Amino acid sequence: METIAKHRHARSSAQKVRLVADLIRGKKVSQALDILTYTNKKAAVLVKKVLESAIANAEHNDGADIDDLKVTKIFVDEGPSMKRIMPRAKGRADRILKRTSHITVVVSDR
Amino acid sequence: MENNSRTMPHIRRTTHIMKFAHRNSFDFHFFNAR
Amino acid sequence: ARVKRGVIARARHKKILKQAKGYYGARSRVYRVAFQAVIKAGQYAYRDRRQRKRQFRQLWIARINAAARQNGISYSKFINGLKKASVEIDRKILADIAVFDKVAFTALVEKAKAALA
Amino acid sequence: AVQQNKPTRSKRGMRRSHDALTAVTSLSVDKTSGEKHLRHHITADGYYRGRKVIAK
Amino acid sequence: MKTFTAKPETVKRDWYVVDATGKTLGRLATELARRLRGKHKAEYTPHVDTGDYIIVLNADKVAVTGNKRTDKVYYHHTGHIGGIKQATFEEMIARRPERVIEIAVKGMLPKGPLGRAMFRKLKVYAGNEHNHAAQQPQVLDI
Amino acid sequence: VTGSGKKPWRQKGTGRARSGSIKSPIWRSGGVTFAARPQDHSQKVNKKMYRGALKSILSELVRQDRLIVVEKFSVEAPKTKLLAQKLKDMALEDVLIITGELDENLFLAARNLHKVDVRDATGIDPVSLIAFDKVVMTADAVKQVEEMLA
RNA sequence: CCCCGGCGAGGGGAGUGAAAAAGAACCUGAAACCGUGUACGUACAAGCAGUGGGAGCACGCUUAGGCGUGUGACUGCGUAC
RNA sequence: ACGGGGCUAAACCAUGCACCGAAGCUGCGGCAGCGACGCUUAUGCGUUGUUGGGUAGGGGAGCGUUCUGUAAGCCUGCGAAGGUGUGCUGUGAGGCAUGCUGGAGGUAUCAGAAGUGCGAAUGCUGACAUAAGUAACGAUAAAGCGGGUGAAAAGCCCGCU
Ligand SMILES: NCCC[C@H](N)C(=O)O
Ligand SMILES: [K+]
Ligand SMILES: [K+]
Ligand SMILES: [K+]
Ligand SMILES: [K+]
Ligand SMILES: [K+]
Ligand SMILES: [K+]
Ligand SMILES: [K+]
Ligand SMILES: [K+]
Ligand SMILES: [K+]
Ligand SMILES: [Mg+2]
Ligand SMILES: [Mg+2]
Ligand SMILES: [Mg+2]
Ligand SMILES: [Mg+2]
Ligand SMILES: [Mg+2]
Ligand SMILES: [Mg+2]
Ligand SMILES: [Mg+2]
Ligand SMILES: [Mg+2]
Ligand SMILES: [Mg+2]
Ligand SMILES: [Mg+2]
Ligand SMILES: [Mg+2]
Ligand SMILES: [Mg+2]
Ligand SMILES: [Mg+2]
Ligand SMILES: [Mg+2]
Ligand SMILES: [Mg+2]
Ligand SMILES: [Mg+2]
Ligand SMILES: [Mg+2]
Ligand SMILES: [Mg+2]
Ligand SMILES: [Mg+2]
Ligand SMILES: [Mg+2]
Ligand SMILES: [Mg+2]
Ligand SMILES: [Mg+2]
Ligand SMILES: [Mg+2]
Ligand SMILES: [Mg+2]
Ligand SMILES: [Mg+2]
Ligand SMILES: [Mg+2]
Ligand SMILES: [Mg+2]
Ligand SMILES: [Mg+2]
Ligand SMILES: [Mg+2]
Ligand SMILES: [Mg+2]
Ligand SMILES: [Mg+2]
Ligand SMILES: [Mg+2]
Ligand SMILES: [Mg+2]
Ligand SMILES: [Mg+2]
Ligand SMILES: [Mg+2]
Repeated sequence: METIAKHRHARSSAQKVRLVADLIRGKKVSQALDILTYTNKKAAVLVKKVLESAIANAEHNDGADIDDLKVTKIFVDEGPSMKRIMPRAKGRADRILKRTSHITVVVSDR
Repeated sequence: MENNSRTMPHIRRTTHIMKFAHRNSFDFHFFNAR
Repeated sequence: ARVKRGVIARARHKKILKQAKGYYGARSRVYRVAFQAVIKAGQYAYRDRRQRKRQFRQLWIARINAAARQNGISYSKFINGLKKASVEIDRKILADIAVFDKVAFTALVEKAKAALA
Repeated sequence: AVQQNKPTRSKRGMRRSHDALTAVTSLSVDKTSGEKHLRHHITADGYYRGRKVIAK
Repeated sequence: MKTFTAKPETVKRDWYVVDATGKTLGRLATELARRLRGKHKAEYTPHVDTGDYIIVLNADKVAVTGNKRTDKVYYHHTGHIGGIKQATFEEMIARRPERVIEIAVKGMLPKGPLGRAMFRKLKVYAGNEHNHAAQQPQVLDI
Repeated sequence: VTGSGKKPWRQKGTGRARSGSIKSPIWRSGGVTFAARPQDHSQKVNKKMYRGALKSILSELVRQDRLIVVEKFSVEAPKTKLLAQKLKDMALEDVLIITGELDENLFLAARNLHKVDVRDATGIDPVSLIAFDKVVMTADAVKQVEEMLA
């Protein structure tokens, strides 16, 4: 049985989180957690808390065992963007996008 | 004057930005086809 | 009597993009580029219904020319000989016998060599 | 200087074919505590190469 | 019924050996380009390589008519500016004589991926000996 | 449209398509290009064409067995139940009743029957002679239509 | 109400409801645009990227075979609106 | 300064017979316009001759959309409109059937009326791309360490420089 945990509206762009999500796709969750511990990215902190939550959902809500779970699916989607105004020279105004993302981790023992 | 701009409400006279002959770096030697 | 356009305009755009499947990039996604690519595919398809009839006759003639020279005669003397012997087989069947029945092609060559001599 | 044509999503993914991260391959195991750590770094308990080096 | 097309997994290719001693350069090269392409077979298909393998011996003894032995000039450019280079027919024969037949045959072949694969079946040697005896090439006195 | 006549930006220099009004029909919230007025849709019919059309419709009601002539058609009290019982005694469901001059027992009793219109002989019109299945005229109503139609 | 988490944000269960992919960023939920999975192609190859021909592979059929769908090596022609 | 390879003919002149070559012509199948004659029409069919590149522009004939009548009718919670696939069909604009989604509307036929069809106007409004994870992070007066708090401290608090 699969088990999903998600972080919606995570304050980072999807391109920055997708670099970290490509490291742990298909790995055992024991191995995937220690890859995330020694990756020096802010997105590695965000993906680790979603993976830790998918692990705990599978033990509690699904009765699984920890030593057989693998990261079957992991994908990052784009969330809504927050529009901000940035003053430039000579009266110019630019528009700042503050991109968010939806992280989804699926752990399965099969 | 541009009095109801919603993209840039803070400014009314903007052709010092994109019109080349109204920029502060315009030199009249660029107009040599005379 | 105010008419809105949303249902009609969407069905017209969806009809063009269905004909643009398989095309590269914006040619299968973007209506302004796909409509332009569907029309150019229609001018090519009209033109190549005429060129299909030229390209197959060109292929049949080169295969008859190869199989006739395996029997000691050129194309232009083999066609003249079959016209003198009043054989009305066309180039599509002659190029087919040349591949699949090489003995029956030899019988046609000796028929054409006989009418010339 | 600016583009004359919009580059495609194909050309964008080709440029990003060198942007991939490399994973750390071998965490060591400290020979007294059994804790994982980076090579030539102390553990999170402050052991290094078998002994308590940082009493924190 | 649709017209036959040759399928590349079931194409019969044969091996031949040609002696180029005293032959005219261009009249030998047109027959070479016919058989490398496959124009002599009834199974000819314009997008399938249905040709033959040809060994050419004595490439340094090919003949040309007229004053072409000193007047035929071979040009190429190197890619650097001012880098146009020339060589006469006799300078090509004295330095690398297998290139004279290879250049003439390459200009008579189709241009593209298929014509580059037709060129690969041409084996040119400057002397009387080859080492393709395991392929059993048949003597083609053209 | 509410708004001023101020030019939104200047004619030359901003790198952008020229404008003269915020109320232009090209713009969102702008005017309608050929915005409508209240109009009169009534047509003229010649008197002889109106009377010639009625005689053709009446001739088709005689031909297509849709015209019924009685001598008496009224009810006795202004009750809807009386007329509904009367019409199903005649196998009439959807019917136009044309009488000589109108009784108010009959006019009140058919106000609630949606398939039944009661008219007098001068208030006929060409559409209700076609829109109802059967047409019942009293015998004194028929002679008034003849003098109306010459 | 229980669980992960910072007594967070966010989520997974449970429960309500006809429906929760009706969960308050809430009816329906198109397109541009951005991803994950699968089949096929692609690292000796030159151009409006299609069209005509066409091998191979994969998946469905149904047979004493060769049709359907997807992909498209190679090749003729071809300079958008 | 043959399109190239190449050519002593694969060049030039004269004569001759073959063949290739176009959407030209012929063959087979189909559609339409304008004439002529007729199984007889009631305005359609049959036979025959001929015609069918097209801008500006003139003439003819249709499709579809919203609203009104026909309609207190007909279809629809045994699933309407809309959305998304597939199959069939017409010369075309299009039409019909059906799987999934959706959850309450839709509308034949023959007429009537138009805010009736969009890719362009440096069109207008909203959404989303590209350059690109690039430039930059606002005075070159400057920071270093210990302790505390905290899920987490280069930037907060305390202390010493
Ligand atoms: N008088 C000064 C007005 C300033 C205004 N924001 C402008 O850009 O004109
Ligand atoms: K005003
Ligand atoms: K819903
Ligand atoms: K959504
Ligand atoms: K979508
Ligand atoms: K092609
Ligand atoms: K539906
Ligand atoms: K536009
Ligand atoms: K970007
Ligand atoms: K600074
Ligand atoms: Mg600045
Ligand atoms: Mg300022
Ligand atoms: Mg501009
Ligand atoms: Mg308005
Ligand atoms: Mg009057
Ligand atoms: Mg009523
Ligand atoms: Mg529930
Ligand atoms: Mg229910
Ligand atoms: Mg509702
Ligand atoms: Mg919704
Ligand atoms: Mg969606
Ligand atoms: Mg390759
Ligand atoms: Mg090479
Ligand atoms: Mg030429
Ligand atoms: Mg001929
Ligand atoms: Mg032709
Ligand atoms: Mg023709
Ligand atoms: Mg013709
Ligand atoms: Mg015409
Ligand atoms: Mg014509
Ligand atoms: Mg209606
Ligand atoms: Mg509708
Ligand atoms: Mg459907
Ligand atoms: Mg309009
Ligand atoms: Mg549009
Ligand atoms: Mg236009
Ligand atoms: Mg909006
Ligand atoms: Mg908005
Ligand atoms: Mg932008
Ligand atoms: Mg750059
Ligand atoms: Mg740089
Ligand atoms: Mg920098
Ligand atoms: Mg600063
Ligand atoms: Mg410090
Ligand atoms: Mg400190």
